[PDB]
Amino acid sequence: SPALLARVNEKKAELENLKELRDLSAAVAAQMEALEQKLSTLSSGTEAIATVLANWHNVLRAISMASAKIPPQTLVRIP
Amino acid sequence: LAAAEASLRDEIGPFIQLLLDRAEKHLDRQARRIETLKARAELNAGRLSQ
Repeated sequence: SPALLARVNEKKAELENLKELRDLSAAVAAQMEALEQKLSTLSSGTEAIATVLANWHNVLRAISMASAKIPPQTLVRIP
Repeated sequence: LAAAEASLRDEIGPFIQLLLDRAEKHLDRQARRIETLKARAELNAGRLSQ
């Protein structure tokens, strides 16, 4: 009986530890959600610079087509 | 568009033959219309004389 009183005290300490672990795991997952948001923002910035490469790539090809002229209308696209 | 339409439309080269046939048939159609117009004119002249 008194030994079992000490046993339940051990279990009390264990439960306190477990509660802290549970709280920490919840906080961990919360941080993962926040992390995912920031990573999405990063990818957005990368997409922006991909747009920049699209600009210069079209520039280069447009010039090369004019530069490679070795033997029209004005219809273009103006968003 | 110069070289672009050149290569593209040259590959379209078989399609355009039908367009040529269209224009030729349009000419033949109005030619038969001219024949009918001549028939009407001569009809008016002969009937008025009668």
